[PDB]
Amino acid sequence: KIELCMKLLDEFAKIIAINEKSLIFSLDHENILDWLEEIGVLDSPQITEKLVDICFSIEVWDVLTLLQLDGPECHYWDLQMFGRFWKTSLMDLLDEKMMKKVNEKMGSILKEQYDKQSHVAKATREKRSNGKFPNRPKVADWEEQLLLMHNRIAGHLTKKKVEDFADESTQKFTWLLGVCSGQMSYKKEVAVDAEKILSRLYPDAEKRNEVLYHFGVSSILKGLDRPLHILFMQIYLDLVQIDSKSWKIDDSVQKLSRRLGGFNEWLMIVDEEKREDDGGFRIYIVLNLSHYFWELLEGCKASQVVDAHAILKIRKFAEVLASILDKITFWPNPKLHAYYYIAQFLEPLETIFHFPEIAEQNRKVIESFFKQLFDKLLEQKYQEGLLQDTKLIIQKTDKYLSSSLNLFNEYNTQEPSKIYPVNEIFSLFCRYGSENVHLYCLKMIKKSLQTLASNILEHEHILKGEVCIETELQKRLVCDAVLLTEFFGYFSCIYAQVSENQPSEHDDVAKAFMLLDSDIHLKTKIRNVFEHRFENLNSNCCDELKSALNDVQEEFKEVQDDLEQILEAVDFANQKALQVTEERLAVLESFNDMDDVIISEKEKFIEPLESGHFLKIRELSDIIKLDDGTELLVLIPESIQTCLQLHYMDTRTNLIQGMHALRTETEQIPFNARSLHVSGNRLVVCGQYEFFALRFSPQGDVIDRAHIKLNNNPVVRAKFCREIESDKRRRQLIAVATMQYIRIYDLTLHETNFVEEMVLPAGNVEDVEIINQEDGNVRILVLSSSGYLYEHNISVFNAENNSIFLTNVVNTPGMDMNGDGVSLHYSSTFNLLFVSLENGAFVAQLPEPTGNSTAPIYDWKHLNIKNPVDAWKETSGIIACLSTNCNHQVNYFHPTVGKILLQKTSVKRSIMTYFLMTSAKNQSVYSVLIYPNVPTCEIWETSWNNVHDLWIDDVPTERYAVPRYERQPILTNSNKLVYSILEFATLSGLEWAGNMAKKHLSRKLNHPAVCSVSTRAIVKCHPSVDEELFKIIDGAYLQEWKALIDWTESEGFGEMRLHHVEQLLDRMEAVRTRWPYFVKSLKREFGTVTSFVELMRNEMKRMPLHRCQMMAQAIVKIVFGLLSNGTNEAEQLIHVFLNIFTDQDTYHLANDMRSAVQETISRFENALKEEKKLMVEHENMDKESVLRIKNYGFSPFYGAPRIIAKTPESMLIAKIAETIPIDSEENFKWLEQLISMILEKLTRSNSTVTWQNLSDSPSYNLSRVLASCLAICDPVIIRNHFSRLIHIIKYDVEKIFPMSEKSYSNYSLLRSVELLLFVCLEKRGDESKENQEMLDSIVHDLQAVGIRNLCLKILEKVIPHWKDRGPKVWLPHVPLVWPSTSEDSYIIACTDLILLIPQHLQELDRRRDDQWIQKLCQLASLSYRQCKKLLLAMC
Repeated sequence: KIELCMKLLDEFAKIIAINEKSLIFSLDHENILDWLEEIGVLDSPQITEKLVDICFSIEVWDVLTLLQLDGPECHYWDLQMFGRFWKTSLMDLLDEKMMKKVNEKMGSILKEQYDKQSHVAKATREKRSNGKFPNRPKVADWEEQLLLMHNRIAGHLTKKKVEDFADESTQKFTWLLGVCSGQMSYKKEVAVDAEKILSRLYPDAEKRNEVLYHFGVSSILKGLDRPLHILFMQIYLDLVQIDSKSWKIDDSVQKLSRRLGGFNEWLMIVDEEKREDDGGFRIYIVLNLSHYFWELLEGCKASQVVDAHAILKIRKFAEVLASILDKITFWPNPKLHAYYYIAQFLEPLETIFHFPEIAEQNRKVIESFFKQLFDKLLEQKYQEGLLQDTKLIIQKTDKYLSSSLNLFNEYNTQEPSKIYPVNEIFSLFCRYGSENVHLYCLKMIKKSLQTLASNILEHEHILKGEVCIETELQKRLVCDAVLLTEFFGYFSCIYAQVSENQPSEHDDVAKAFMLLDSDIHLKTKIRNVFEHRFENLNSNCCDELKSALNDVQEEFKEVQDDLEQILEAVDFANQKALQVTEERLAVLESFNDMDDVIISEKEKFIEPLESGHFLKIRELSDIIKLDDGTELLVLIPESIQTCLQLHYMDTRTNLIQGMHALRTETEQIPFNARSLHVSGNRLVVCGQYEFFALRFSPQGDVIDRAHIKLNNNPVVRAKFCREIESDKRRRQLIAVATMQYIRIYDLTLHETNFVEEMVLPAGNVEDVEIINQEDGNVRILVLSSSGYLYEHNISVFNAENNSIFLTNVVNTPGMDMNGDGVSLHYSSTFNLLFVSLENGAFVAQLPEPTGNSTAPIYDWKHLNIKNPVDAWKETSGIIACLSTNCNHQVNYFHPTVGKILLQKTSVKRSIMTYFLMTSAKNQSVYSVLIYPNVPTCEIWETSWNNVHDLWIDDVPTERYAVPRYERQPILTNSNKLVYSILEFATLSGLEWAGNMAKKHLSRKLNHPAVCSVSTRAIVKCHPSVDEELFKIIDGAYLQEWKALIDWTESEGFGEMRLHHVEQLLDRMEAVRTRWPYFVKSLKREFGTVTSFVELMRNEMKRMPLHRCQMMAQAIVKIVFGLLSNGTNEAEQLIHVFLNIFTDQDTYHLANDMRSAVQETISRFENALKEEKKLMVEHENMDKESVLRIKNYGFSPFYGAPRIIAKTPESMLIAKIAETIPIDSEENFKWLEQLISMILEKLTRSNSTVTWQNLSDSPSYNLSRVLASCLAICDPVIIRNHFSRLIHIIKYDVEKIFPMSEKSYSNYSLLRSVELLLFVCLEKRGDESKENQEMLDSIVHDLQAVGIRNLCLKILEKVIPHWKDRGPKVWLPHVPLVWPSTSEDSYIIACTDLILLIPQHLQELDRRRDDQWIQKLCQLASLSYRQCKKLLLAMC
């Protein structure tokens, strides 16, 4: 019968715990203790357990009643622990703010559960409840019975005096502890009885309160095992923080763990069941407490005075953490983000190691902790769980299919930012690990290297960038590569910590010959790729470490073939990434037939990035690119409409930081601006009736302006024309639309005159598109009001007001349905035309032109869109447009092979404006939306997981802080792996490292770090500096130069090629230390030096006109060096160097090269003037302290002198370049040849080439370079060459004036004479005897020849023309910052020369003709300052 009562009371407890009505309540259960007395089983000890179970169930029922919740939607233990959470003395210690917080949170979750429920029980609850929390709802009748019998239970709970409750491991003891402190349902009599029995159990009060507190926290902890958990976590942290203020300095770790709950026993439960399905609550608690104490510690670090209490707190928590460290390793869930929390373990170790005493007393624990931590990295289940994780996603782009192996998004805001932070874990190992940890790690790496390499090579076909990553097995590849990389890096770091050799000779060679790019930029500390610090290593026990390292090195001999194979695969991937021509051709050709094209809206290729606060017609903002990578944003302000806002932003180091730091400027505009358009580098502002045009400089400063004022016909649209780099004739065509007509303005012909005007027959314009064909003809398509599309093409260009009736109509889209036309767009990259009408949109491929009389046939495809769309923008492969009937949605188009990806996005706010932009790091496409309110801007980006960058013409770059800042390509994971392999090889096996480094030397296919380690490896391989080392290096450089031929325009990447040529030009300098070897390499590669100079000349033309100065300087420097050092092709080399000036394809560049020479000569002086001073200081010094280089290359032309101090690296250089006595004089025979052939070129040049500007003529530049060269020769040389030049002049006057072929040659020679006199003038300061003798000889020669008479004859013919006939159009290129005809300019130039010559003759001749003064005064009256100064000097 006893078992029957056990079952009855158990069923009673279960049924009440679920709040379910049963017939038992109708009985008089208040005297249930009477019932048991009827049978007589009240003496049964086994029934009291079920009685206290009944009491517990009634308690949780009471908690449910107070909560006003009802229903068994929460487990029994949750509510039970929530009951123990109440007004019990555990919350006598809590403060008001946390009380408000917890009340608010439980109210919010209760309200959420409430609105989760249906209506009927909602009405029942609302009727039942008289108030919200914490007021108890209304009291019914049956709860009174339940409570009354609950309190009456106390009668059976006598159970003798103390002996029943002496057993601590009983349920009745837990109940007794619960009633003693604060259980609400129990009345005060029961509470005082419970307090009395506890006093009998524990006479003292200290242990009483200790066990009460421990029970409370252990209950709050044990309740968190079987899923409001976040709130309970938070209040646990709050209770711990409160209690931490009462910890004594002499407390034991066991007592402190007791105060925290059952902490030591809670974390020591290592069982499979506990690990399975746990939410990692233990590590959450440990990390939260550790992070709070770490924030406290780091806050106390910066203070000036140490706070004893805070230090005591941190110390006690550190002791606890040290005691428990060896247990927390087991808990991280392999199927969760185990590695993230493994990395997050950094703070507890930091605060443990802040105190050296704790770390010293706990050494074995720390070592075992780190050993298991490392063992976790190679465990199979952990790796499989990480692979199966849904947050591990590998980036996939269009060029690099998956070869980049990128797994980190810097702009992802989710909690697991770094799912696989192996580097942070290894850095922690390096920072705090001891010697034994390093030994274990080295052994494990040695064992695992071969398997890791084989697993990598299993997926070589996917490391080569041929296919993408699909399955979860293939992701293993990434989990290998990173791991392998880190292993090697770790090895290298430990080597640098334990071995001290520093040979200093390889560094000496690399510094002397400047083979390293960073050293070149320094001479014209560094941070390594892997940086780990060691703080717990002892140097007295190094030897065994060395042994381990040696073992690892031997392992490298067994795995080198696989490493070479993966290096080959990665190089193949890098080379393949830059070949995009065929993909683009296929994409463009795929649109030829409209029968095989679809529109897909299933792919989301644009995703939001971030909303920030940085700053009808919606074309109010646009962007312009600058040369140095900075960006200029132009926009129309709202407050003032008579100004234009310009913002300079620097987003090549970070987008967010770059947009934060803005440079604001205001440009005043005459009128209010309605619309804004930008093409390339110029912009058009559309006002009410007039419009404005601006053109900017490459530095971002405004250069050119043009204000144009034009029934009713206001301005509708206006846009520039697409410019072509191939078109030398740069026409600034702009099309302006008005409701009746289209006008075309050409800012290179006339500002107030339009080339053409076309008026619509019976319609209204809505949009106009202008297209610049390659032939030169310009196509224009205009969208009428009815929807008709009219196409015209222009072939002849004249600034004549012509009017045309538009009568060419193409097959209109949507036959017999077309609404009112809305917009037109033309994508030049894809050769596509978008037409947006009222009823929908259409796309077509622009067909080849046929004529001005017929009409072409268009094939149209519907874009699966109906609403009208107006504002269009285009960037790298990406088209965007703004729908007009709605103020929230944007549409994005991306054409792929035979399809057009479409995405329609909507934003919750009304949009003001937007603009597209290609990232300054060249890795994604951004779209910035500008709003009026406080969140001023939002930024969207191309989706990270699948980036569509087929049409981006650069590789990702960054401004890395090597503060020094350098533009370097992004270091992918594959290249990091390659660099790690190479560095480990240079450390371990030198022959293999040298053999492999010779393959990775091209700078256009490899990261700078890879090239640097390859050069270091090659240097180390050759210990004796010979011709072979420089032969290898300069062969790589010269092949890089030679490869420029194949990199034509259709090959794609344009900006990368430009920066690549700049890099080559910067690297050219270092050759000056090995000149004979470089000459030999040049001869063996190109055959002849003239071929190399021809290649440089060919590359000069392709460069933009405002950047060609650097390579002109390079050509001048190399030619001068070759001539100075002596070559057997001097004649042909000078021949081509001069032919550059006068050739049909290069004469426009003459003005550049002259300036280049005028720089080089100056640099030459900066050499010579230096060397002379060294001759002085060395006069009273030992002869064995300086050296003179006899084969200096072009070192003087670079400003470096030929006299260098005697140092070991100088000895290295002199061993190669040879030396001569320091006091040796100079030789200028090469200059003699240069001048002689320049003079011959001037004389034999073909004349009668008319010019509008004489300062840009080739012959003027040749004369100027002759003068600059003669300014440094020996005085006897000047005398000889000037005397030779003088006698070539023919002084016949009728034979040289008007137009004769000899006339222009004579003019050129006379100009040369004037320039040489100008040069000779400044030498009057020199007081040398030879200088005076040469000056007097030249003056006497000029007097004897008698050119002043010739000046009179020329002036006598010049003046009559001045008496007879004598008294803002944009340039094709951006301007850097009377007369009427060719004859008039020729006469002006003749006057200038023929007046300048006698003035210089008079000035130089420091030892009154009537005709002279008469002609001078007369011509002065006709004209000016030259005449006045000439008469003034005559007087």
